[PDB]
Amino acid sequence: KAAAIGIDLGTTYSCVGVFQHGKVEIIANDQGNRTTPSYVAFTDTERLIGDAAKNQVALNPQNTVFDAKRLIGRKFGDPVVQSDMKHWPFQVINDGDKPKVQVSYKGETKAFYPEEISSMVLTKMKEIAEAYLGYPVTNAVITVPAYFNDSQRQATKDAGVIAGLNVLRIINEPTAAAIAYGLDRTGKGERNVLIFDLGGGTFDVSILTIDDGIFEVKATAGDTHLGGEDFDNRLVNHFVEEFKRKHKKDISQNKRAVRRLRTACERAKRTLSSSTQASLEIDSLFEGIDFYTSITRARFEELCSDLFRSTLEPVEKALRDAKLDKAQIHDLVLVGGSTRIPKVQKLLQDFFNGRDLNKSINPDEAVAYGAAVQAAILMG
Ligand SMILES: Nc1ncnc2c1ncn2[C@@H]1O[C@H](COP(=O)(O)OP(=O)(O)O)[C@@H](O)[C@H]1O
Ligand SMILES: [Cl-]
Ligand SMILES: [K+]
Repeated sequence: KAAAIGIDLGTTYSCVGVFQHGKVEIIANDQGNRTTPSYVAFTDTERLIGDAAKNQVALNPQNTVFDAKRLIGRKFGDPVVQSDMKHWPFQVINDGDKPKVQVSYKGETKAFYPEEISSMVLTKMKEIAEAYLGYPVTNAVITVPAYFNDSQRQATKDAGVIAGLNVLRIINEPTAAAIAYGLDRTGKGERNVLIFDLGGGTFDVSILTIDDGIFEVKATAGDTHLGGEDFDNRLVNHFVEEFKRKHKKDISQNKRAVRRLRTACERAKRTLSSSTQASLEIDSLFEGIDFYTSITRARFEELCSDLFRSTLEPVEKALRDAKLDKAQIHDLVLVGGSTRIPKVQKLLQDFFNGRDLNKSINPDEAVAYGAAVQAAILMG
């Protein structure tokens, strides 16, 4: 009787939807946000999840955990883990070749498996859904990247079970986005679909063939370390330089000032997707000095031009691997918040010689939307 939910357990943001009464609704959290940071923070007094966790990241970098999706289902000695560890402010330890994130909580050293951290994010998403529906939720579909292996899939399912969910199915992110657009509904005959997923930390291109509702992954490409965070970073460096020029002071070694500037850059970037200019207004950025400035859409595009253009070669690669021409792609689907950037849409559309882009569902919601459809299907 309770509706089942669909959860996009994102690298940087998660999203939850529900299909009922003939339609999907993506559910807003307590702050009114339709996506929620995949962040968990531990303090002297509480555990914070989502917006509350991300909103104190500058204050508490050692104990604010993110990127758990990069660890989940991996062994400590996995080269990906050993590489990624070098760039996180939190500690990762080895418990019998399994990674654990080590933090301080309520004055004590504690360590958590990645699936435990992800379970906390999942608990938040479940609670968001429950506040909207007015009752406890017990069934969910959760999504994962197409490239996830059996261990990563099981660890993700385990995160759900820890969160108190019966996991109806673990399905691929690109498949979920296809389902969102009802591309699973055609009968006999192949339909080739390209999913272009540029999120906060990763870029995934998937080519799917759908034939009578059956999905085959034909090709995957991309970069697991290219996303919106890199665009924020280009803005950060730009403004660090601007602050140096205006005040003859370098803020780069002040972790707090840099992180606060980063937050302000992410906000301005979002504004630039719908406006041609954005203002930044940081109070007491550095040594009580305020930073009140502006950024145009064109300047932002300039600062990121190589990164935006770099998304096209993985499309070329995926097409080659799938042995398909551009014209053989029936549908182009935008996934990931970064695909809201007008210049990114232009690049992809131009590459496809003027083709329609499927973008009527907010790209940062498409995966949750499809997961919610599938959850309702599996419930019957
Ligand atoms: N309107 C927007 N314009 C540009 N970038 C956006 C916009 N909305 C969200 N983003 C970016 O999307 C990225 C997050 O992508 P999302 O699809 O929510 O999940 P994930 O990062 O988990 O793949 C972040 O870099 C965020 O700043
Ligand atoms: Cl262009
Ligand atoms: K996401």
